[PDB]
Amino acid sequence: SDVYAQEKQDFVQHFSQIVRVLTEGHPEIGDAIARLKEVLEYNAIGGKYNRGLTVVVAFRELVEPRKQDADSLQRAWTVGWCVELLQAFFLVADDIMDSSLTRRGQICWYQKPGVGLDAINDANLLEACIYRLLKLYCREQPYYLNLIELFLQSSYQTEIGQTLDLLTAPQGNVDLVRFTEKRYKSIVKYKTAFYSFYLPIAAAMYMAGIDGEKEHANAKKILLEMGEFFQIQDDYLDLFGDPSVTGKIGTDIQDNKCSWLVVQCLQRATPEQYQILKENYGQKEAEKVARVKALYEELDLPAVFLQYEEDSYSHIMALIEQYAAPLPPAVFLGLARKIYK
Amino acid sequence: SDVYAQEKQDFVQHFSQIVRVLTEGHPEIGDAIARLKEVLEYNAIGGKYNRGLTVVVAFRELVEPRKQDADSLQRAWTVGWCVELLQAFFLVADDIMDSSLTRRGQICWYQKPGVGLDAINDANLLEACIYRLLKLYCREQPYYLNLIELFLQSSYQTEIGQTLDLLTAPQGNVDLVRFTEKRYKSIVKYKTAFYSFYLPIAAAMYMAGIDGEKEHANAKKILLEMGEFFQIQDDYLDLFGDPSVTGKIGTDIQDNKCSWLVVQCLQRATPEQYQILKENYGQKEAEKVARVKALYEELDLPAVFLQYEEDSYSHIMALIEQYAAPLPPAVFLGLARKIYK
Ligand SMILES: Cc1ccc(-c2cc3c(N[C@@H](Cc4cccc(F)c4)P(=O)(O)O)ncnc3s2)cc1Cl
Ligand SMILES: Cc1ccc(-c2cc3c(N[C@@H](Cc4cccc(F)c4)P(=O)(O)O)ncnc3s2)cc1Cl
Ligand SMILES: [Cl-]
Ligand SMILES: [Cl-]
Ligand SMILES: [Cl-]
Ligand SMILES: [Cl-]
Repeated sequence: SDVYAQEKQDFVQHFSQIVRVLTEGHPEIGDAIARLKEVLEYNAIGGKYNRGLTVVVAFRELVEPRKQDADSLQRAWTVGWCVELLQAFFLVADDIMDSSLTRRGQICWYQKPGVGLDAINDANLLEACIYRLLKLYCREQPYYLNLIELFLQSSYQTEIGQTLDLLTAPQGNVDLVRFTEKRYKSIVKYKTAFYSFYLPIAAAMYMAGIDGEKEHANAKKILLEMGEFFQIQDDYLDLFGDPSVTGKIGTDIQDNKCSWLVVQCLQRATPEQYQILKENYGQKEAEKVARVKALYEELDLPAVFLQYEEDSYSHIMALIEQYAAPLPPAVFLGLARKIYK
Repeated sequence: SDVYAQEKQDFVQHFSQIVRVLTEGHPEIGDAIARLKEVLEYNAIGGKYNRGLTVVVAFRELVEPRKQDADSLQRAWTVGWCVELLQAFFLVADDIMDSSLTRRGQICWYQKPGVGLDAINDANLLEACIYRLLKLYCREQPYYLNLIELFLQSSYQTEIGQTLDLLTAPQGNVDLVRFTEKRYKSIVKYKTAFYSFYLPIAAAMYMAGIDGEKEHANAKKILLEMGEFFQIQDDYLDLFGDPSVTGKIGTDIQDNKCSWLVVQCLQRATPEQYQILKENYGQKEAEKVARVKALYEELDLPAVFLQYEEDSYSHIMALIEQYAAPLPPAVFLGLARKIYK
């Protein structure tokens, strides 16, 4: 808690250097490069950097300390920042698609005067910056191609999950029949879990010389399952999370989201309850949102969640027991600690 | 003309197989994959396939015929289609950013009922498909990493050029002071020339085992210069091209575009003419567009263009003379033939 959040400070320090090298004898693109700088400064800074940091922490846990020279650690910081750029790319584009107003407390980049739909290009640049950074810092390393493929695959999985989410939850289309458990698991796995949990550990593994298919598959089984719980808790806190403790106030119900809650509610609802949901879900009427929350409450979804979090915790510890070796279980336990608070 | 347009038929034939392999034991993403199929069918088909085809023609010219087996030609078709996907990605996103209505004769993908801003994700998928295809067909080839880097770099150059264009030509901002020759050359080089002319020949070169830095630099010098002329002629035809001969009718003036014409007009205009341009450029008033065309005409810009096309043709032939070897000059002359019509 005090040692993990020290490591956070150095992470954010490295950002200036990330930006410097991404923004260098080509005079008349200078103006585009200055715009690239604003995009990076506004969109890559101001999160909690959990994904990026995971690359750094894991790399330190997986390498023998007498192969951790200044250049080694530099590359770990940089590939951490690559994960944060991938995420910035997804967020900027996602906020346009959903018509969001704010992000990380502030006006979404695309809503800023003079940006608008130009944010589409800006997001594309954020994505491109990943591969410039990999080239600049890792091109001579034996894991180079492995990291390129990892990021590309992570992008594809995320885009695919996003497609599935958009089909499943059209804004302005009350359709609870799309909102099944199988479909919810599928969205979370592709859209969130691969890039948030598998990507950063996998990156660290490759940087450490652990490139085995089986080892990667073992780590993935643990990490996708943590990803699933992360999102489910995220859906629960959207509506039941003390809002001064989380940051946010939730709009999942308004937004016709395929949330963990609605899925559970629909497995439990009578025909009558189905209709209260059907009349009220995915509307912005405060009163219509009241009566969904109330339905969820009457059905003891908070209790169902707590039961789920307990079960999920034993399942995760079992998976770690079974699939962590020959990585140190600490690699996985550090992540479990941050999400099963 | 009859032999080049035969080779076009086989190109488009291969498309079905492209789509088949991109759309395969993961049941519950099936719906996303069906959406991927529509995106590909609507946006990758219906151009003239000049960029993709250039990969195939060049590959055939650069390889010894007794290393051109069925698998070899398969990979050339596929990397051709990769160039067409990159272009589909850029077009779909560009039409959103510019608020275009039609493309290749039909309603732009994003303007279609139920798509809208979801087209941002769809465009991202088109981009992703490139690297799936490279992996599926080229992962065992020694040029694999070279092609990945080439496409990534081509994407970055294009995005950068797009940034510069957006800064230079804000819709709803009469600013002729941004519209210099240096800035115009710079936009065309990054936004158009690298991916339209350098990318497909470079791809063919790598597939042929020609990976030399110097050879690539030599080919680039010819190909960027052809790219520049292509765009300049494109700007001329927007306004002076018989519209039944081109396909289109032009909206460069309306659109506050940094066209070759406005740049030239501004090097030639008196203070008085500057004001007619300043009052009339980048407005949708038919009469205001009349009076720009008329200014261009009074300044003999059609004559200036024809002089430019002649000069450009000698310059291109000189560059080919000087920089083509040891590639067959036919590689470059085939391209010159298609654009200096
Ligand atoms: C690998 C990894 C990737 C992402 C995270 C994240 C944690 C987190 C986050 N953590 C909160 C707790 C939390 C919020 C939502 C779901 C959850 F499981 C835990 P906090 O400890 O910042 O108050 N809040 C918002 N977004 C994220 S993303 C954590 C990890 Cl270990
Ligand atoms: C490598 C390469 C890449 C792109 C092309 C293109 C030709 C072309 C194109 N060609 C017309 C001619 C033309 C149009 C605009 C500029 C120009 F130089 C030539 P056509 O022969 O289809 O009537 N029209 C619209 N877009 C494109 S893109 C041609 C080549 Cl050789
Ligand atoms: Cl080193
Ligand atoms: Cl997977
Ligand atoms: Cl073979
Ligand atoms: Cl270059």
